[PDB]
Amino acid sequence: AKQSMKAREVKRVALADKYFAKRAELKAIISDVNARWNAVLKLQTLPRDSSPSRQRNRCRQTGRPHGFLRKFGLSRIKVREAAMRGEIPGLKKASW
Amino acid sequence: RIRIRLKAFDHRLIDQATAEIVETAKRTGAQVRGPIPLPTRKERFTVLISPHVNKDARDQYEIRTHLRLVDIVEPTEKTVDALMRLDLAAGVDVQISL
Amino acid sequence: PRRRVIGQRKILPDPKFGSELLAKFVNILMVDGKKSTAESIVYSALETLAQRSGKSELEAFEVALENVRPTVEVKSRRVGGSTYQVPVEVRPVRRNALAMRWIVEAARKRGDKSMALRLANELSDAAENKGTAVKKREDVHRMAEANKAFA
Amino acid sequence: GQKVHPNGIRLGIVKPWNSTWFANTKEFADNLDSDFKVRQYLTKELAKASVSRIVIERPAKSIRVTIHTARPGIVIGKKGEDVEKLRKVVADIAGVPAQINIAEVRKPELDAKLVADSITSQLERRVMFRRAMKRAVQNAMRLGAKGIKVEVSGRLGGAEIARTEWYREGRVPLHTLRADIDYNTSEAHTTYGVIGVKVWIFKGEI
Amino acid sequence: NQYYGTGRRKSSAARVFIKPGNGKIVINQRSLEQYFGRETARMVVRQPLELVDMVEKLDLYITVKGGGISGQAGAIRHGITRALMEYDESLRSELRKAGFVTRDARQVERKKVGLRKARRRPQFSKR
Amino acid sequence: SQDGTFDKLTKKEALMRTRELEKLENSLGGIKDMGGLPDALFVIDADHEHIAIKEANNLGIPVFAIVDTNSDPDGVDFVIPGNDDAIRAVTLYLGAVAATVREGRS
RNA sequence: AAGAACCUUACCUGGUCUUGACAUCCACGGAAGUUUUCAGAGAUGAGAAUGUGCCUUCGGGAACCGUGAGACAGGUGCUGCAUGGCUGUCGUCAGCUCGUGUUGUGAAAUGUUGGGUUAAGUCCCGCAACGAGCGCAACCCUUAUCCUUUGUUGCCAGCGGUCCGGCCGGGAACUCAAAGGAGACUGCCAGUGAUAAACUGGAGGAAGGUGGGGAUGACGUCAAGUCAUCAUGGCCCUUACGACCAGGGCUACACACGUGCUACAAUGGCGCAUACAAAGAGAAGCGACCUCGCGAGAGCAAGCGGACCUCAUAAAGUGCGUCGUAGUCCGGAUUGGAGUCUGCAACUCGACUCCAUGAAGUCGGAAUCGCUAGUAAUCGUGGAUCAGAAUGCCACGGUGAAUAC
Ligand SMILES: [Mg+2]
Ligand SMILES: [Mg+2]
Ligand SMILES: [Mg+2]
Ligand SMILES: [Mg+2]
Ligand SMILES: [Mg+2]
Ligand SMILES: [Mg+2]
Ligand SMILES: [Mg+2]
Ligand SMILES: [Mg+2]
Ligand SMILES: [Mg+2]
Ligand SMILES: [Mg+2]
Ligand SMILES: [Mg+2]
Ligand SMILES: [Mg+2]
Ligand SMILES: [Mg+2]
Ligand SMILES: [Mg+2]
Ligand SMILES: [Mg+2]
Ligand SMILES: [Mg+2]
Ligand SMILES: [Mg+2]
Ligand SMILES: [Mg+2]
Ligand SMILES: [Mg+2]
Ligand SMILES: [Mg+2]
Ligand SMILES: [Mg+2]
Ligand SMILES: [Mg+2]
Ligand SMILES: [Mg+2]
Ligand SMILES: [Mg+2]
Ligand SMILES: [Mg+2]
Ligand SMILES: [Mg+2]
Ligand SMILES: [Mg+2]
Ligand SMILES: [Mg+2]
Ligand SMILES: [Mg+2]
Ligand SMILES: [Mg+2]
Repeated sequence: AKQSMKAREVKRVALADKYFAKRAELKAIISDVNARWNAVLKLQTLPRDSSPSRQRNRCRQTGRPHGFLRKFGLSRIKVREAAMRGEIPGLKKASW
Repeated sequence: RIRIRLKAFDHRLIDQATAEIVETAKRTGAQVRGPIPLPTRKERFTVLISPHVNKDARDQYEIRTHLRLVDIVEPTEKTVDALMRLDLAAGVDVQISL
Repeated sequence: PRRRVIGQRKILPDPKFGSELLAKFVNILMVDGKKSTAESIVYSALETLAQRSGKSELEAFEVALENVRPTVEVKSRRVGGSTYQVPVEVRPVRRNALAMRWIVEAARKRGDKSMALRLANELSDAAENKGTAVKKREDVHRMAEANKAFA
Repeated sequence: GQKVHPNGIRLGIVKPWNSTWFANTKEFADNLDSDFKVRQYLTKELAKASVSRIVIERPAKSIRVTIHTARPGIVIGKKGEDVEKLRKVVADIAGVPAQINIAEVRKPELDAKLVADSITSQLERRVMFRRAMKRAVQNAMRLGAKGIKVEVSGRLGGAEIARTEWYREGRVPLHTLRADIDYNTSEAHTTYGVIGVKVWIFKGEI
Repeated sequence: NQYYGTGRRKSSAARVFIKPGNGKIVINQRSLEQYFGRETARMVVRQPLELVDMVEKLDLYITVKGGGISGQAGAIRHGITRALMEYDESLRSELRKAGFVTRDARQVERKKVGLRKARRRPQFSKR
Repeated sequence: SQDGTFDKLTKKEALMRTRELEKLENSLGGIKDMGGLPDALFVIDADHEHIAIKEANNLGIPVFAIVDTNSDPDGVDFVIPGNDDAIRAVTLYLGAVAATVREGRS
């Protein structure tokens, strides 16, 4: 799916792990009720691509943005293909 | 005292594992409260089957997780150890903790 | 109904007076699945009617029905190539079913304060056969006998 | 497209699963991706070894991988020269210690995957599609296999209009869940485009 | 001694106990009127005991859970009839004739894909 | 039915097996042990068994038939005019043929 | 499209790159990596310190990073009238075919038609047909009754006293949980029927005539849909139709249609008190309790990978009181002010909270839709997607009809 689009996704994940989850304290430790200065808020010149809420969560095989399932990491139609051939343990057509 | 609960995706395999766990504990120990079924978890999924439009055409799947509980009330020591190195598991998850 | 003649679904009797007929009446009046609300409305109207006309609950109720029960109705049986309105006899069960439906329709159309008051007034008039429900029966009977030529 | 997948509908009745591990939601997606990575590498590498199916299971933070093949000697190679190389790469891809097993397939012409890819290879070699289908059905019935059935599709013989041209023999009770059907598919890449191949093989009733 | 019956009605399950004592009725540590004996379904609980007249001749201790007012009351009725028979099989005949012996298997129907609920289908238009 | 699996499984299919067995026995009985084509055919009525006569002619099998006044000869290699509806007449025909054929190669 | 602020995102305006954002190969140079500054909307350039981790008959080697040339890479660009795969539809309708035989010069026919019967090409009888296959039915899941087993985190009939809480000794009964079995088969009776198939009724039974629901979609039709999920023939671009960045747009608005939600009220609105569910989710998560705030929420902080803890108080209902038929104590749109939270960032363009404001609307022309029973109608609850963003979608239970001559 437009290999460049998948390239963006991998770069976004790498940047997010590099910068945030360690500089996430920047918006947590300081942006609270200390007693303040705004210097911390203005210290958001980070790449802006490190924000975890900026990744699209694409399908692992095809890479389409829509119809995604978190449990399997695949889009709806790749899930159905794998389910019919086996692959996904314990998954079978449901009736009740 | 020491509890064993097993998780698997099919009952035919979970029951075999419990029978093995119970019998070995009896052989190397005593008592055993016996396997306890505990409720089964049914996770459902619903997905469109057409690559394009056709919203009303979709399949429904489920994953059924089976659970069991053993509980040996008083390890005879010769028990606990043997409870180890007795995996013979190929799809059944065993957590050894109390 | 094309292939399969079917049976019948039984209904419980009224909890107060224990009559199937009154149980059906509350069902017809029941709106939206709120049976308890319908039961309250019916009982309030009946006790009011009994006070108005003496008698008793069930017997006073029956008197109202007997004045609105139809006996004959028209039914299109365009068989010859043109539509005719052949009068036809009404089954005993369909009689009171139509009567109860007409009474409820008239009461809802009546502009009083409470539904219980509306119902009490409507079937109290039907006891003397001056109400709107009685009027509809007259129209049905009158239309049928006009088309008496067909049978 | 109006028929259910014959393999998928029988997963809990007669047919087994191709993957037999347990996982929680945390690692369920990762295991699926790992299984996909190993299968695609392994199937690509063993293209000429006539691989029927790859079965993966993950006991105690390991990976086993069983290969059903009709030419095990080639898969194994001299002593263990080739199998060990496969194990090293599989372990690398999975990130965990990897075992490896080889199961030979008696009667290769009773396995739909081997039948389907045999037809596919012939089509890419410019063999008459009708002859390829006739041969597959004939020799499948010759060894039991009460219900062979085959089907092709798309630009048959280089035609400008696509065509299906299926062909069966015996009985193939697709509506009987109890029946043991061995359906599979394959795909050819002729010079005029793509040709799809489907095979159903029916066996004992249970 | 005690006699038992289970009873079940559309997601409700009861547990009734019969003693040959007074005519008191207790449901979940509450009186029949305290629980639902004056609101809807007041008399279904008594229905079975009306027939086989034993209203005051027997004491009832009951526990029920699941469902709603009508479902629970129906479960109580089914439990009582199953218990009475355990205290005098001779009654079956007329209990079955009354229709209380049969367990009403009328669960709610699941909703389907493409429908709004069970059978209600979305509005359709040609042109 | 005798030494096989007949008591096995449910009664109904066993009853079905008997019903079809007696159907097969009735439709094609005595012919079962023949194991081949005939080389002669004796027919009671030419018109009532014209299907059989036609098949015999196609295969080139000799046909001996008892033909009545309403029957159609020229499909029969050996025609025997006579009644074909009387019990006494047919009994005489079959008895004579059985007597004549009972002397095989001796 | 199971969820467009940025991203997604392709589209537009600008600012940029050219073996390239993504991959293999060659040579050269350097570990990788880390902390900071300037310019810039940013992409990107200019710098400075830091670190320098494994090999070596060294034109040198392993992961990694930059430079140069090429083969190449790249394309959500066109063709679903070149295709695979997948899907809708007639239609879960009962049909569609073949081998051999026979009939006809032949296209073809027979079988598959006829008498009954069935939900059914379902079954019986007859018959130049004799058999077979795909379809129907059954085998599968779930629900309705019972039995054995097991008994915690689930349960409490009989026993002890209890803080009156199954809470704690205890009990394995019961509900329940989930494995294994039984049960329903026109099987039994009567009548009808060619004595056949079958049909009507009755007994018993939790269940009676394929008990209810689901999955299951024959040969084919519509050159039906999808080249944008993916794959793929052909065609086309290659300092650009490829790649990167900021901002905007996909949310416009004289209009027309489809699908929904909320109403027009007294079978109701509002205030107080109170009863009864099922099914699910949870670790970058669900988040008790307590304190603060009118509120959305905030602070502190248990427990829980969970029959244990949390989400999480079900609402209709039922008792009291009030409103008294009004554009109203109906209805809530719209707008002003003040705020909370998510997120780098709520102007275009988020959700929710408080105060104020209080449109249309009084049951809807021609026309038209769904539904046969736990159904319609109505009342709540949960989940996927997901930082945040459901009146949509997918599921769960409560109350519960009318009518089929
Ligand atoms: Mg691509
Ligand atoms: Mg997002
Ligand atoms: Mg759970
Ligand atoms: Mg389908
Ligand atoms: Mg942008
Ligand atoms: Mg955008
Ligand atoms: Mg530009
Ligand atoms: Mg098409
Ligand atoms: Mg001919
Ligand atoms: Mg036909
Ligand atoms: Mg024909
Ligand atoms: Mg017929
Ligand atoms: Mg058939
Ligand atoms: Mg026939
Ligand atoms: Mg006590
Ligand atoms: Mg019966
Ligand atoms: Mg079927
Ligand atoms: Mg087209
Ligand atoms: Mg279409
Ligand atoms: Mg198109
Ligand atoms: Mg396009
Ligand atoms: Mg849009
Ligand atoms: Mg959620
Ligand atoms: Mg208001
Ligand atoms: Mg107005
Ligand atoms: Mg008004
Ligand atoms: Mg219907
Ligand atoms: Mg709702
Ligand atoms: Mg959400
Ligand atoms: Mg519902």
